[PDB]
Amino acid sequence: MTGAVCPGSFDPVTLGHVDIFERAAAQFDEVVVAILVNPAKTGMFDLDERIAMVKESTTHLPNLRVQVGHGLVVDFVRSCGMTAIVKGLRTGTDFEYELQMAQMNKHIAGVDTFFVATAPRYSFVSSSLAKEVAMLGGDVSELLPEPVNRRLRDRLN
Amino acid sequence: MTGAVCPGSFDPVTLGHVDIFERAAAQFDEVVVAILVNPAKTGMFDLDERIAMVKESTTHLPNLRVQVGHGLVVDFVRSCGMTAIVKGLRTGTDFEYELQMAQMNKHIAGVDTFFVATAPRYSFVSSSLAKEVAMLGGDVSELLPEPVNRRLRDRLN
Amino acid sequence: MTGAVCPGSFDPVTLGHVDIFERAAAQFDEVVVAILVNPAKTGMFDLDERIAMVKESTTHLPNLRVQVGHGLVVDFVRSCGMTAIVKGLRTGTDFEYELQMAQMNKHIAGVDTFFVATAPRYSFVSSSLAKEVAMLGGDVSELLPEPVNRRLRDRLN
Amino acid sequence: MTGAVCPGSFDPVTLGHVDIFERAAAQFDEVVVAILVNPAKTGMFDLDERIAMVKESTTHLPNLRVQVGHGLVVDFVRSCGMTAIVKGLRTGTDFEYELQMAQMNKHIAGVDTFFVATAPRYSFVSSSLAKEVAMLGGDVSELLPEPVNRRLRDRLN
Amino acid sequence: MTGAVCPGSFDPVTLGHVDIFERAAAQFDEVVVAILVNPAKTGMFDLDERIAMVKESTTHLPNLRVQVGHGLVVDFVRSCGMTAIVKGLRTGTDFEYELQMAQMNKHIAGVDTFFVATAPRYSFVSSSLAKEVAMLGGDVSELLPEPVNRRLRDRLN
Amino acid sequence: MTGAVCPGSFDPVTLGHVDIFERAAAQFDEVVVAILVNPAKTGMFDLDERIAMVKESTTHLPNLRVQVGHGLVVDFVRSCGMTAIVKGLRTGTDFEYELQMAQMNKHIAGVDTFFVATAPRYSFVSSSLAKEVAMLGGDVSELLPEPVNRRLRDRLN
Repeated sequence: MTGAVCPGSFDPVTLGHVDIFERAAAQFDEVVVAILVNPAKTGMFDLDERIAMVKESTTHLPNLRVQVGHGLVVDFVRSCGMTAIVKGLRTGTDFEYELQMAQMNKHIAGVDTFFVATAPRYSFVSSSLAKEVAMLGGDVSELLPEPVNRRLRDRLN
Repeated sequence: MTGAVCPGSFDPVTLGHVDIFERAAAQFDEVVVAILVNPAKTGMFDLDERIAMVKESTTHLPNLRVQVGHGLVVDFVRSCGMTAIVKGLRTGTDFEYELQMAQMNKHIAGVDTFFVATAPRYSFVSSSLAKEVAMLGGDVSELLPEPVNRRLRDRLN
Repeated sequence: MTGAVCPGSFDPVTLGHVDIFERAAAQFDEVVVAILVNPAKTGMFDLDERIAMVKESTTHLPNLRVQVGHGLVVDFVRSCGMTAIVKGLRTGTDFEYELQMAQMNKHIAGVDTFFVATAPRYSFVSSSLAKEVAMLGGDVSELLPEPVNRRLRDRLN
Repeated sequence: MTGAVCPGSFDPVTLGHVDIFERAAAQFDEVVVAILVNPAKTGMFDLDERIAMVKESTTHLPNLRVQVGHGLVVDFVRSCGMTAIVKGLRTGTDFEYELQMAQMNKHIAGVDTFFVATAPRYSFVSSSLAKEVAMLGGDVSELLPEPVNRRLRDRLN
Repeated sequence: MTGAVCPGSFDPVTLGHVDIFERAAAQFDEVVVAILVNPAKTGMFDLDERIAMVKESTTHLPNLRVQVGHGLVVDFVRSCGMTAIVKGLRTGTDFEYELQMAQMNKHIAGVDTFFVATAPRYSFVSSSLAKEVAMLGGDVSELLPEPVNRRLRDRLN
Repeated sequence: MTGAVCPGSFDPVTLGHVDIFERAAAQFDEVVVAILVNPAKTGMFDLDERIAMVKESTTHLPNLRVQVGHGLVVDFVRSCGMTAIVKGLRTGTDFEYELQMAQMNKHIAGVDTFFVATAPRYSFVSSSLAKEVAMLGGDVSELLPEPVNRRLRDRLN
């Protein structure tokens, strides 16, 4: 009956993301994780890998499903039969830009956006910083799900 | 099944508040508006009046109910059988303090807080500023529900 | 006697921009809209089109003129015989960077910068977001002047 | 023809304030400094003293006048025959609250608010902090006009 | 040779404070915790209790000492023979005000202020919020040192 | 015994940077300025020039040394035998991103980051803005050390 979409590029999914997925799943009947296609083909992990990593990291959430997103997030949301987006806040989130998009999204499609602060212990990880630190030899394994750590280790090896 | 609490002093409720109530009511099975008791007895409208104003302003939301809150918001939330708080963001919201409380609330009770930006047209009204402007002769009637405007006019007359 | 410059790339001009033009025109004897040349040739609309769109959108402001800007904004301002820049604030404005530039501009040329918040209804449109939403099929026509909507429709068709 | 109001409590006026007065005076035909009456009678300097200090500190600005303000700033502004307020930004300014008031002021009276960053050297002085530091023995004389320093010294002696 | 002062009211000291004390103690030869006297006599714990709680919570830091502060922080710092203040940042810190004071402190006494972010797990506790939550029955014992928890329990009992 | 690292690209070093170097040098036994290698080869000044400019600008600080940094800042810091990073704050600093990195750096290496506000007069210069203004003909010589001004003049001539 109720449903939320959690959109992002998830390249790769972090435990900050999983924290938000868990909170959405506890508060909405259904959650869809929408993985957005990388535009100018510039990510670390390809689409199939990103899907697998999210799936493997959310087996404990039976009301959550993973789908590839295309086009405007709001079009995806309304195609899911939902009218809510749930987005996490962390240290370094461009909140003003998130607010601009939220207001635009409301304006064009009537879709609401609910923001929720990620757990403090996961509040400083982002996909980009995690990748950059890992590529330079740093240990971010406590900030990422094990399905991601396995793949990250493989690529770096 | 799902439920959110919208806590505040609502002295008086504004159309910014009503906007948030509407969005919560559209996304959760049940919404409880929790009116917090004024501590050192310093408000404009007494408790009965604040309750009436919220009730009269939300007759179009059948899954919403109004209750007086006492003690920690999280205790109230869990007594409602819920684990979510929904709070609006407007211009002038002390967001950093809201974030601090959200993290504390999560820590002590496991209760999640979802923030949602109020509609732009209602983004600059707050109970305090509305009262201050009205007391000095300014017209804020477009920013408040008619049940509030009626009472505000009476008190000022 | 008094004069302000409103600089930007205006690719394309939005109703947020027009709101600021109107306020500048009401408060200064003369307003010059300075359209800055796109550096690495990467915009949607070419210079002639951007000029036309601003002109066509400001026919109701007889003390406003449109000019192409080159080089430092402050050099342009002082060449106009003015010493004031007027810039709008919206949701998503990089205000800290605007402040840095304002202080630098004051330092190098003695030119003052006055910031003014755009109307709430136009506070979430930006040229970039408007283009991105339009390219993906979203309706932003309420946020742009009709001379822009006409051209945007043509390019998308 | 053009005119701006610079409202505040000016208890006492600082060189940050004078910087803003100077910029307003350079960009508008007329400037009115509106000294707001202290509500619950809690300031350091009484109204006559605040007026004198502003007057004595602005003798070099012949298009500026000082007046006592009463009621809503916007009512004062429109009574001056103006529709613009000019406010300074410094370190510690509650900008979000200033923005809320600006949007409210626009809404109720159509009055525009222009914000301008104070000079870096005067960006950390405020009336409150200056008083608090002076009362505890600190030298803030470089941050205040000499007419204020004279009076501050007298009161502390 | 090197020395930093950590000033505050510490009513009571939290584990966020202790985190900052630890980092200061690791980076400076000597650290002085300066407990500021409560002005209008409005705290929860009296001076002797606040001193005891800080002392009892920092026995593992032999280069740290606790002293009562009086007057301007910068006067205290320079009386300690130091020229550095170390202050923690947490969620809800009024950073703009901290920056204003830092710039003022530099201006009047040449004293530098170094800010350091508290550990994420302790980033949402503040003395005020901890007291307010405890008074309303909430468990904040994981966020405060045991010497504080002992005293807090006693007062609440 | 105590030591801090001041990392950056310093392309070129500004007086804002030198201000921070001076404060670090006054508060720590040793300071290392770590010049990070430009990734995709895109700077104005090459590595040898950046080193020379920092050296020539810090001859008055005998406890400061300049080194080329490689890899994670925290790896460099710990290789210096230190556990502190000192970073300046100016107008336009992406503080939220600096905070994210600080928390990540603490997490992966136990290294503390101390932030210190640059002097107001140097608070609006950044390497990027200085270069952009200089390339367009503006005079930024008061914001940069003379060793930089000499080289900047040569390149522009």
